[PDB]
Amino acid sequence: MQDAITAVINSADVQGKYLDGAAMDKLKSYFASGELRVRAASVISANAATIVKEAVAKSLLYSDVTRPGGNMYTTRRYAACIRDLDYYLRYATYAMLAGDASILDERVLNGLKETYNSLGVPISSTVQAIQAIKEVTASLVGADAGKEMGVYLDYICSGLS
Amino acid sequence: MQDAITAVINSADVQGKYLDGAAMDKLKSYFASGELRVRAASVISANAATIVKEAVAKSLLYSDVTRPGGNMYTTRRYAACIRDLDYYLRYATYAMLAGDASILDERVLNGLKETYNSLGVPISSTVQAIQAIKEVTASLVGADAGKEMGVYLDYICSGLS
Amino acid sequence: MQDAITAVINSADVQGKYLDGAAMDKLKSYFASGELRVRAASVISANAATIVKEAVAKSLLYSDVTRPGGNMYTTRRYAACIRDLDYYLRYATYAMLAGDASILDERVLNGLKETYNSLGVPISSTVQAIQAIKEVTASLVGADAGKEMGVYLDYICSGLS
Amino acid sequence: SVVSQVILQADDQLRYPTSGELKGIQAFLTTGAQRIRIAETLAENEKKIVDQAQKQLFKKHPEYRAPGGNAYGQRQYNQCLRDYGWYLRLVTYGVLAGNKEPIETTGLIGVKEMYNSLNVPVPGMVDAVTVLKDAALGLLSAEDANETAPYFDYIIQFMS
Amino acid sequence: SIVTKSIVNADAEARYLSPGELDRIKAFVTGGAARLRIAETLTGSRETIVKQAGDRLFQKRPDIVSPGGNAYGEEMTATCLRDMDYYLRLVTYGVVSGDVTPIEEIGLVGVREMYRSLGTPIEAVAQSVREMKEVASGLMSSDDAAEASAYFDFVIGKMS
Amino acid sequence: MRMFRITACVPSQTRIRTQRELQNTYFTKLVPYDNWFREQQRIMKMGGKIVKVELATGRPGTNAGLA
Amino acid sequence: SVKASGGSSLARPQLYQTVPVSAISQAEQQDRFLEGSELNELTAYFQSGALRLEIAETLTQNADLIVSRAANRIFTGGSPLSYLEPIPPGFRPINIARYGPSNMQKSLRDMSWFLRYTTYAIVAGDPNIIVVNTRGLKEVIENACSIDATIVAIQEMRAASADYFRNNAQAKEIVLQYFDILLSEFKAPTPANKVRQGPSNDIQGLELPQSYFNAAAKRQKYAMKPGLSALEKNAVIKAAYRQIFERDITKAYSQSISYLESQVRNGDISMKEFVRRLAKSPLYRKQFFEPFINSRALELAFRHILGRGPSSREEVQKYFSIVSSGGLPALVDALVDSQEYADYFGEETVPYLRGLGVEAQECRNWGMQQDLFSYSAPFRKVPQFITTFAQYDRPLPDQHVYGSGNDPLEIQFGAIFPKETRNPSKRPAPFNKDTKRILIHRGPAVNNQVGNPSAVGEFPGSLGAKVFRLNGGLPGAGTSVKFGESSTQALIRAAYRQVFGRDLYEGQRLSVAEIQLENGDISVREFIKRLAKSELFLKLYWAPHYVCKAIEYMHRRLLGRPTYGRQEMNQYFDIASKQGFYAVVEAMIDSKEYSDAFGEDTVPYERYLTPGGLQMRSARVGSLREDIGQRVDKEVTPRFV
Amino acid sequence: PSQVAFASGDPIPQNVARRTPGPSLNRFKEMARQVK
Ligand SMILES: *[C@@H](C)[C@H]1/C(=C/c2[nH]c(/C=C3N=C(/C=C4\NC(=O)C(CC)=C4C)C(C)=C\3CCC(=O)O)c(CCC(=O)O)c2C)NC(=O)[C@@H]1C
Ligand SMILES: *[C@@H](C)[C@H]1/C(=C/c2[nH]c(/C=C3N=C(/C=C4\NC(=O)C(CC)=C4C)C(C)=C\3CCC(=O)O)c(CCC(=O)O)c2C)NC(=O)[C@@H]1C
Ligand SMILES: *[C@H](C)[C@H]1/C(=C/c2[nH]c(/C=C3N=C(/C=C4\NC(=O)C(CC)=C4C)C(C)=C\3CCC(=O)O)c(CCC(=O)O)c2C)NC(=O)[C@@H]1C
Ligand SMILES: *[C@H](C)[C@H]1/C(=C/c2[nH]c(/C=C3N=C(/C=C4\NC(=O)C(CC)=C4C)C(C)=C\3CCC(=O)O)c(CCC(=O)O)c2C)NC(=O)[C@@H]1C
Ligand SMILES: *[C@H](C)[C@H]1/C(=C/c2[nH]c(/C=C3N=C(/C=C4\NC(=O)C(CC)=C4C)C(C)=C\3CCC(=O)O)c(CCC(=O)O)c2C)NC(=O)[C@@H]1C
Ligand SMILES: *[C@H](C)[C@H]1/C(=C/c2[nH]c(/C=C3N=C(/C=C4\NC(=O)C(CC)=C4C)C(C)=C\3CCC(=O)O)c(CCC(=O)O)c2C)NC(=O)[C@@H]1C
Ligand SMILES: *[C@H](C)[C@H]1/C(=C/c2[nH]c(/C=C3N=C(/C=C4\NC(=O)C(CC)=C4C)C(C)=C\3CCC(=O)O)c(CCC(=O)O)c2C)NC(=O)[C@@H]1C
Ligand SMILES: *[C@H](C)[C@H]1/C(=C/c2[nH]c(/C=C3N=C(/C=C4\NC(=O)C(CC)=C4C)C(C)=C\3CCC(=O)O)c(CCC(=O)O)c2C)NC(=O)[C@@H]1C
Ligand SMILES: *[C@H](C)[C@H]1/C(=C/c2[nH]c(/C=C3N=C(/C=C4\NC(=O)C(CC)=C4C)C(C)=C\3CCC(=O)O)c(CCC(=O)O)c2C)NC(=O)[C@@H]1C
Ligand SMILES: *[C@H](C)[C@H]1/C(=C/c2[nH]c(/C=C3N=C(/C=C4\NC(=O)C(CC)=C4C)C(C)=C\3CCC(=O)O)c(CCC(=O)O)c2C)NC(=O)[C@@H]1C
Repeated sequence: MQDAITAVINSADVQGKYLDGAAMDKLKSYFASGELRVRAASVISANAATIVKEAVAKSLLYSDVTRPGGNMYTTRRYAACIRDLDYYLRYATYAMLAGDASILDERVLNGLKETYNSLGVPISSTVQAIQAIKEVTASLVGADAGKEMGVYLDYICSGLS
Repeated sequence: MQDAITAVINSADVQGKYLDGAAMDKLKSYFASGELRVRAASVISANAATIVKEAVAKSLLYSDVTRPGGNMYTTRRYAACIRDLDYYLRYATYAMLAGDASILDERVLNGLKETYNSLGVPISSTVQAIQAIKEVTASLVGADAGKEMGVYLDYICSGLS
Repeated sequence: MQDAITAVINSADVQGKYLDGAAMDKLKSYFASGELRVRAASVISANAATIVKEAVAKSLLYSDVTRPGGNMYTTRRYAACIRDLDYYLRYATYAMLAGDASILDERVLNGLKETYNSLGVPISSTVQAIQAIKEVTASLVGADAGKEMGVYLDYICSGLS
Repeated sequence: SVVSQVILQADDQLRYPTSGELKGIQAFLTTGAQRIRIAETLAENEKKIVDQAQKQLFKKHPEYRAPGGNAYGQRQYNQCLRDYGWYLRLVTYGVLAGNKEPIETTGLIGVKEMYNSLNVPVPGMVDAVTVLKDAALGLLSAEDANETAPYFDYIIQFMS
Repeated sequence: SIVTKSIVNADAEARYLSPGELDRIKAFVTGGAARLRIAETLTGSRETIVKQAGDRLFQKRPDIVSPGGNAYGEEMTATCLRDMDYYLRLVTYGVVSGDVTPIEEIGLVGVREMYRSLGTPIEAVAQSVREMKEVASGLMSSDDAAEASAYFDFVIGKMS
Repeated sequence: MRMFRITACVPSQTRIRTQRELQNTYFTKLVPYDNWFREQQRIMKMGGKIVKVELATGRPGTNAGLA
Repeated sequence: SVKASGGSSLARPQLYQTVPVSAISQAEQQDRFLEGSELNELTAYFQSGALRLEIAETLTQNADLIVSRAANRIFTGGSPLSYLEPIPPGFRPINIARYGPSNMQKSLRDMSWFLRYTTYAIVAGDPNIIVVNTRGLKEVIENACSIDATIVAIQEMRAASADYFRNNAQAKEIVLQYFDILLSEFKAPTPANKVRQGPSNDIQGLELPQSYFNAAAKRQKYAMKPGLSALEKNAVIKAAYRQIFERDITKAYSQSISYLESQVRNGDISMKEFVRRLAKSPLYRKQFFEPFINSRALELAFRHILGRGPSSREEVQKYFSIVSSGGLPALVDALVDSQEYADYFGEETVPYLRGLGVEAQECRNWGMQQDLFSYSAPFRKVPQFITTFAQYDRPLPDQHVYGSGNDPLEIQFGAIFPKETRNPSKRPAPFNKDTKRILIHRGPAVNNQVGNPSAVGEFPGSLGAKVFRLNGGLPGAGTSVKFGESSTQALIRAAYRQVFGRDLYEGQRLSVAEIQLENGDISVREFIKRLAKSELFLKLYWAPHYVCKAIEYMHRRLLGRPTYGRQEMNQYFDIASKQGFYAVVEAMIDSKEYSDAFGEDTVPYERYLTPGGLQMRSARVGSLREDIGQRVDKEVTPRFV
Repeated sequence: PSQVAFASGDPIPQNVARRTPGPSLNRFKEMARQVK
């Protein structure tokens, strides 16, 4: 991946110059927000499975998606969808702790959209499940870290769409 | 791959014909210039690293390519680029010895252009570096072998572009 | 592997001495016998199938070895045995060309007994078949070249005992 | 930075980072003020640091500027000064990041390959980095010098 | 050819041709004249070689030209002589190339399943090549005959 | 057995330090469904860029008759 | 100390390349006879050999003068030749007095060494030795040796050496080319080491100097590409079969999977996918999965797919879990999809055995990987990596000091040892001279002589073996029906069963010894000594065995116990070296412990067992006691009854 | 034809010199130079 700190360092390096105060303010801001990010990551880690179950119940269960004819029908495909959501939550947590969306563009949105198109996995339903994940984690973590995690979940959502 | 002699063998085979005069004389011509090929390949091998050094010196260095923002900036990029040039010189030597450019197409120019485009390696400056290699080797091995090697170096360049 | 030149050079070098008279004597003997050894190797390569056929006919066929309960009985075991005979011929040729039995030590006699004792291949029958191969090759290449190949075939045979 | 290292280690095992990794992240994210001031102090003093380092090196290796030497000629000399400055910039990058990754990805991997192709001796480069280390640490407080020395040591260790 | 094989092995080890390989190819290029002379001798009298070898084959294997035989009749005998001419042409290709690469690529790779699908006894084809080798050896000098016999015997071995 | 046809570029990240020979890194291939998740994760963890993926073998939304 | 050994076999890295080795290895790595290419190289090299030896002769004869010219051009202010063991701008002559005697010696030695290795390279027909030992010498000697000075010395040596070859452009060109290679390689900067990073946290990272790689035999690498000729694709597929199946089973047995080969040569599947599907195939299943327990199968699979053996305890643990869960497909998928596989072989390259010379090697799996890479690996069934890795982490095993093969079966009769080559099972462990093997007494545990040294000779009663003693009087010490005939004969036959394991066939008994014992002329000890020294004992138990196997079996029969360690073993083995079989028997039966345990009237008997022997006897279903190694629940009638 | 004999030919014994005290005995060598 590619952190916010390393993002500032990379912009400086590509310019070939030292890190000016204008770019050093971004570094200071990221340094300040360490405690919130680490706490949010710990909270999410302690409750990942519960988050996924709650989001699935909110967004997917008792719908045509999970009835016969829906991609979430059958046991194996249900488990595959749950695994996808687990990976999404973990990678969103990674990007939140990093302060950058590069890991999402690198290890999530890399051939995933076209894989889903090939398999006919409904993009809208997946985005809905990610929105439910966002709501559950925000309700579990807080407003500030909730929004700053919803940014990265939204990055994933807009990449899939 | 195929050599210049396998080339004429194949040309005759497609017609089911024995080797006639127009094929025998081409085999004679290849066997007449083979000694120069052996000598030129020996010289190039004896000075491959220096050839690549001199080619890079008068083509890429002290340019925006090696400046920050240029695709040769950073030690890893520079090392990779010179390694690519080493490979190009060696493969052009192979084709020179064989008298044919089939090896270039089958073991150099297959996914190379796609790989560079995915990576962002500048094709134009790659071509310029290879042209500098052509100049250096021509000055090192003599006009005849120099031209007969620049043929294959240009083949690589045209394949990349 | 090591050839005769490597053996002589290492003997000279471990003592820090230039190539002396005895070393030069052995090296020039190697170089003088080289052309006829190459010719013998070419002849053997051109007749490997016939050599193995005749050796098998002389030594193995129409015996307890090829009948039910014999180690060569089934078709798979027969094919494996003639393949092993081809191995022995090829590596004897390697040893002859190299002018040293090191290839036989590191590529053949390493775990030859492991393999054959584990599979229960009859050692005496193998030695008889290799002696037949030596006799057939001698009849085909000549008495002196036959002796040159026979030293190495006997080396494998004694390794089997 | 250490955050990226933690995330890489966690993803390689397909798990959330453990408690210890997050605690290390917290400690690093707290020492940021010292890292930032070290980076700034080294930044504005690039010229003096490079001047001391280069005079020391070319006192150590007069051959480099001597005829037939790699640095002989104003162009080559200026490129060497450019290299001093660039590696000092890399050191500041590493100090800010909290690890050697910005240094290593930019100016250590393939560095021998590059300088061999330019006939700049790698031992010349390690001596250069040593003198640059001495000069730069001379311009820092004791604690800041202790903090920023291991980055110079890492460049030195990689160089040879 | 020899050049192709040497280059392929060099590629397999990702290295320039060694001085020994440059020497083997030097010898190959020098012997090009003799091998071309042999190829010219073979191609000049291809018709006589084919005719005599086919007649000798029919003498030695009467069943092939009998009812229930693959070559039975005028047309099938004509195609059998055509195959003999094909293989002599491939032998000339091998002679000029100094290697059996053309012969393997054109005539021998998957030859057993080719003739098995036609109901042709492969041993008889090997015998026909043997007769062609005999006639060709009778048609030129012994020193040239050995070099031609190497490739003839390669064809025979890949058919026996 | 469903198969994905995938086109991807996966440059080596260790070539300079290992000095191992250059290899073609841009490839199109068929990967079985059962390994495509691991393969995709591996490629993206390499720094690779997946260019195109299609369902070469199989049909979308099939419940029975996979192998 | 270390608690286990993976074995140690002779390692022969290539020091440098020569033309015959190059050609013969080129043919041999492809499993074929030398063809026109390699044979032609050999012919040309052999033809040039006479000239090459002429060059070497002239240079060795005049090496003194060439080195002297170099030393005179390079040094100033004295005579460099007082003790023998184009111009760079910075060159300046070096002062002998200032430069120092040690460094002057190294200068002269290096010049002579350069000329010597140049002659070596001339004879070998390859400059590889020069490149190997000269690329990076500069940086090795910059700080104590002038590079300009060395360059000028080499140029002077080159000129002087070529001066002897006005013959024609045959000798001169070769000398000049080899000296030019030497010059350009001495001028070369040191290349970076090849780094083999650990694929995970349980495997260490390593690096190898590039000179080591340059010397070693180069591994031929096969890569499937769409544009290759058909013959090249055939060679690549054959290489894939040789790698995965350890030999060309298509050539040997016509075994092949045709559709997989068509797919891979078309580019439908990559070489990686081809490897995955081939290793899952019933051919591979039958050859390298069905014959083996999973523990050995995974080691073979690591050989076939990654070109290396397991690297650590954690790795074998992880992959044995994988094969336990999902069997062969799971194992193959995990190996092929590993980051390590893609790091080395990618999508196109056929996997290759890495091993010594190709990259930096680890000490921890050295011997095991040596064994694994042998073509005899399929015939080792006992796992070698899990066993050795586990034994690293644990104390020394219960095992003979010289290895597991030196432990015979603890059966009634027969000297049965594992054969080193038959189903290889060797388990070397480092027992130093002072270890003592823990033995299990056949009798009351507290009578073990370790804890109770005065218990020696205490008969074990019902807990141990039957003991035969000549306690009763001997007959005739006339009348018939003298009862002292049955006991003495029972003791004689017991002694035969003790020394030989079982009774002899008719005509084999030492009748003279028997009558001489029955007449009170000798003691029981003397009679068993005669039995042990008998030619029959020699033929049966001494002659057919490794010396130390014979000694160990002897010790078990005569002292009723295995040897404790290296002290007893070494003394008997040394006697075997010096005196021979009869003296070894004498030493065993005249030893103090024999006297203590057995007097002049007691037939020896089994007094101790190894843990392995006792487990063999007492761990079978019909002999295993109910209370051993399990919870014994007391059964009580239910309270409601 | 008989020239082919190298391994089957008459062996050519090579000179291998008996090893002698190396420089690690230098001090004792000096002592040996001062013991007469
Ligand atoms: C008529 C059937 C064809 C024919 C046969 C033929 N075979 C041989 C010799 C051998 N045949 C075998 C075959 C097998 N042994 C096995 O164990 C198995 C599987 C059970 C098979 C199929 C073997 C091993 C031999 C070697 C002889 C031996 O027993 O040691 C011959 C003799 C060939 C010769 O020249 O010696 C013959 C004649 N031949 C034809 O032409 C018919 C089409
Ligand atoms: C005829 C020679 C005798 C005979 C042979 C026989 N061998 C096997 C099986 C194998 N032989 C080998 C040997 C080698 N493989 C190598 O790579 C080399 C080094 C150059 C050697 C020497 C091996 C490894 C095997 C098994 C695996 C393989 O196929 O490669 C068999 C089959 C045994 C079986 O029971 O399956 C046989 C029959 N048998 C005789 O009776 C002849 C005297
Ligand atoms: C009854 C024996 C036990 C039980 C059942 C139970 N299940 C759910 C909810 C779901 N069950 C499934 C399972 C399947 N759907 C399929 O298509 C198939 C494949 C043929 C299976 C096996 C699913 C997907 C759901 C989610 C809802 C949905 O299908 O839309 C519930 C309610 C869940 C909840 O808590 O809201 C229950 C009660 N519960 C028990 O305690 C019994 C042991
Ligand atoms: C769940 C919210 C939705 C859903 C999911 C679903 N996905 C698949 C199959 C796959 N999903 C992936 C995705 C990824 N691979 C990665 O490496 C990552 C990056 C972190 C992701 C997100 C892949 C590659 C596959 C195919 C390979 C495999 O499944 O192992 C399925 C099953 C499809 C099928 O036909 O079996 C399902 C059900 N489906 C829905 O309807 C939800 C909206
Ligand atoms: C100075 C301490 C030493 C020295 C230096 C020297 N360097 C060059 C030329 C180049 N140096 C670089 C370096 C880098 N590129 C990168 O990406 C990185 C990481 C950020 C580094 C450090 C490059 C690319 C060049 C060539 C590019 C160009 O020409 O612009 C020279 C000149 C060499 C010449 O002219 O051939 C010199 C002299 N020399 C010494 O003696 C010191 C040890
Ligand atoms: C040098 C003149 C220019 C340059 C080069 C450059 N290339 C890369 C990366 C790669 N180049 C290759 C090369 C090949 N692939 C093939 O199949 C063959 C055919 C024989 C060749 C020559 C590959 C495979 C890579 C990827 C890395 C790997 O080794 O696997 C880079 C690095 C790009 C990056 O982002 O790291 C560079 C710098 N760049 C220039 O600007 C020069 C004009
Ligand atoms: C025969 C009627 C015609 C013909 C055939 C022909 N095909 C090829 C090459 C290939 N054929 C295939 C097809 C398959 N491979 C498979 O595994 C399967 C799936 C079960 C199929 C259907 C493939 C993949 C190839 C390419 C790789 C390979 O050669 O195996 C050739 C050779 C082409 C060449 O240029 O070498 C030929 C001759 N050709 C005709 O003219 C007939 C009309
Ligand atoms: C259970 C009744 C007893 C017991 C078992 C136990 N086993 C292990 C570890 C291993 N067991 C195996 C077994 C096999 N390998 C094979 O190939 C097969 C043939 C199908 C078998 C059964 C192996 C290989 C291991 C090692 C696994 C690893 O690498 O970790 C343990 C754990 C040992 C350890 O140190 O982790 C245990 C506990 N133990 C008892 O006490 C029971 C009597
Ligand atoms: C007879 C039905 C079969 C047979 C037998 C046979 N056995 C041997 C050799 C030995 N037998 C033993 C057996 C034992 N030792 C013990 O301690 C026990 C329990 C008391 C037993 C059963 C041993 C150890 C040997 C080897 C030592 C010795 O023979 O004294 C042979 C001779 C083998 C040889 O040449 O060494 C034979 C022939 N053979 C058959 O074919 C029958 C099916
Ligand atoms: C006691 C805490 C536990 C226990 C012990 C127990 N041990 C045995 C038997 C033996 N103990 C040993 C041990 C050693 N011998 C040595 O030389 C050394 C090295 C100094 C040691 C540690 C041996 C070898 C034996 C076998 C008999 C012999 O002494 O020669 C027993 C008896 C087992 C039986 O079935 O008779 C017991 C009970 N048992 C427990 O439950 C305790 C936890």
